[PDB]
Amino acid sequence: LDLFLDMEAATGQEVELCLECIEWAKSEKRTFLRQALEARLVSLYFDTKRYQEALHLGSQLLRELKKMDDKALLVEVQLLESKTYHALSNLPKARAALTSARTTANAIYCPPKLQATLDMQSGIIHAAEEKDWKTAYSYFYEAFEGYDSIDSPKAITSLKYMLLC
Amino acid sequence: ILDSALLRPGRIDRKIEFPPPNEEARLDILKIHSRKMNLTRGINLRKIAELMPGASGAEVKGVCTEAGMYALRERRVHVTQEDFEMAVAKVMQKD
Amino acid sequence: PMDIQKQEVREAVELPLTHFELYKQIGI
Amino acid sequence: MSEKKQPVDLGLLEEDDEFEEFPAEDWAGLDEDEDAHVWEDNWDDDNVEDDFSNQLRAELEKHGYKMETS
Amino acid sequence: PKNPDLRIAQLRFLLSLPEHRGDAAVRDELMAAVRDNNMAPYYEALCKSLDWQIDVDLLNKMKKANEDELKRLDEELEDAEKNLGESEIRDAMMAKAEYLCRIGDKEGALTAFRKTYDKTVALGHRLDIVFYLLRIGLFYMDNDLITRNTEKAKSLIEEGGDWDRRNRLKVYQGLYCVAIRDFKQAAELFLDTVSTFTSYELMDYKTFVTYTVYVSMIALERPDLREKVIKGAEILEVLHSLPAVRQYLFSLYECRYSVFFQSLAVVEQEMKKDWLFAPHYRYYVREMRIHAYSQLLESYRSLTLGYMAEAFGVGVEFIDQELSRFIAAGRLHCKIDKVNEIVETNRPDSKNWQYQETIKKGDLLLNRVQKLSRVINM
Repeated sequence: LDLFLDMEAATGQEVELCLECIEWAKSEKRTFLRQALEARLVSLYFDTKRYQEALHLGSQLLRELKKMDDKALLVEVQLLESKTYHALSNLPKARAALTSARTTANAIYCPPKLQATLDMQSGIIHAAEEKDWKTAYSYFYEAFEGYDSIDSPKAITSLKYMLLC
Repeated sequence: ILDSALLRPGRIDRKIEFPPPNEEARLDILKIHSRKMNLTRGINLRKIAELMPGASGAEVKGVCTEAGMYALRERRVHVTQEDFEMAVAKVMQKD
Repeated sequence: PMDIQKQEVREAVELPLTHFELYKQIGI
Repeated sequence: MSEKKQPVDLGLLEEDDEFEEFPAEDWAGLDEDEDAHVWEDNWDDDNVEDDFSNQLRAELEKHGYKMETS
Repeated sequence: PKNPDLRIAQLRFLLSLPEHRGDAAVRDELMAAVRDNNMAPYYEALCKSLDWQIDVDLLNKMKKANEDELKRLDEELEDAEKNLGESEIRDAMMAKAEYLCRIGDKEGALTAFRKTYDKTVALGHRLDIVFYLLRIGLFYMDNDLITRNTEKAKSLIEEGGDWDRRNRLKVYQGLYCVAIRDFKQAAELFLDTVSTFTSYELMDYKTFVTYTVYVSMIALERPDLREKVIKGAEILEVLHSLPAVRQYLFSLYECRYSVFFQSLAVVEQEMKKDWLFAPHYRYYVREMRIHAYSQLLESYRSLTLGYMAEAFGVGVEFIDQELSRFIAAGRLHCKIDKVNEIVETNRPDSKNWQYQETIKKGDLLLNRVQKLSRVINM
């Protein structure tokens, strides 16, 4: 799915094919499979800038993820929830979902792909109101330490964010 | 009450027995102790009142007052019958 | 001029503290 | 004295006898949209309303055609 | 009532006056007439409807189903009576009053909501009955009947503001405050939009935002918008639904009349053909025009006709009579002169006029203490 979506070709049938994968996963009674398929499909709507069914379907995903196990999976949908509330320019709910992702991922050692994105988005949330540039500069500094030597675009945009803030 | 009954041999005293609240005595006290807080329109007071046995009417107050904290924790507008069932498991566990 | 008193004091103490008028809107 | 109000009230009875509940209902057709509304603003809204009742009532739909012609 | 028959029967205004849009309103009105016992409403509004060929077909079935469900609610009311209970009789008489609100008859619903209004064990259910009179008072567009039960039910709450009860009452305050032209006190009502939700009973959330964007967009100045809505994230969330509102907010706040006047025709046509928002269409237009002219004319002392004509995108012959009518009629600034064919104002409204704002209360207070002299000896 990731190697099929990273090609960026024929994006019209990609969402319908993902809906057929969710339908098949529900036909074979695989909860985690369709939860991951919706966790990536909400990112597809995030790239498509369709914030209605991404926030609605993402909320319906939160209703079945907050009760179940695997709290580490909630960090992706609450992080992307802060990304779509920041895309809709909503500071209080992005801070609430951010804090929920912090108190949820505080005990679980997250990989640097997701751990550094929390501080990377946190620096943009704090830098949106222009409260204090020192703390946000610390969030972008730790984010640059997390994205170091793992991805060239993420590193050049990490130093771009450092020079920005 | 045994010593008092030895000092009060029913000469001048109104003897009204105080029994544990019955089923209807749980529906009406459930309504008096349910109007004070939120309540959904799709709840059946019959079964949820029949599922609150034990000591006395303060157990229903344990379900309500010990259910509003789960309404706060769950962050919902109203309280559902499943939350009241959870409070039933809580106060019944405490019993 | 633990976790029982940390959870109990937690939810019973700090949760009402960090929000206003909850005493009014929790069924006092 | 307050006794001179009687013939004036008789004139009001003649004005009320001219039309029997005709201006109350006919004017009530607009009063039902004017009831409970501040009558101080109804002098300006009725001033410009009656002023534009003859011609160029809205005139906002015509500006789109008046942009290229003027 | 709270059923969709309130909105379907509420489209009768655009069904009545214009003959172009009177096709879809009678389409979903006739199609929805078999729902919520719509017999009596469209039978009363039958003069604004089609002929009697197909009209008399369903009346025989609706008039007997009305009596069937009515006598079933009467038999259920008699079964609930003569028995120990309070909420059962409230639900029987209240359900009968809800069906009488479905048929659209406020006589038996008036005495019914009067009986169950007298059987209110608590004040919360009493306010619920009040709201049950407000949901039909919106269709009946009454003035005092909906303010009496809210004036009496307003005081002595003592149970705190609920999530949807007090918020719903605030929504009603937005309704009757949109009906009236009161704006400076209605600008505080929609501040609780964080807790608002899709209410199919009276007005959808997108219709509540679409209705409050007029009182907020016109009834507020630039500091009021920057403090309330521009700082708030609510309009930042709901601007993505329709791209027009973002244009009418960023173009008005940006002072770009060339696109605001080209796109203002949508506000003109959309402003009318509404249930409660149509008869006030004359005030929003003039008030918004004088508000924009005071906005641009505030920071500008002198103004040539070239930059003004190019800025507004209209001929000078129209702004001539515009400002000519807004000197005396509008009363926005000092006298205007055309000795050089240039809009040139002075506005000495701060130094001496700031002290002269109290001379009106000095003269009215002078006549009031003359009245105080009239109270002497009698």
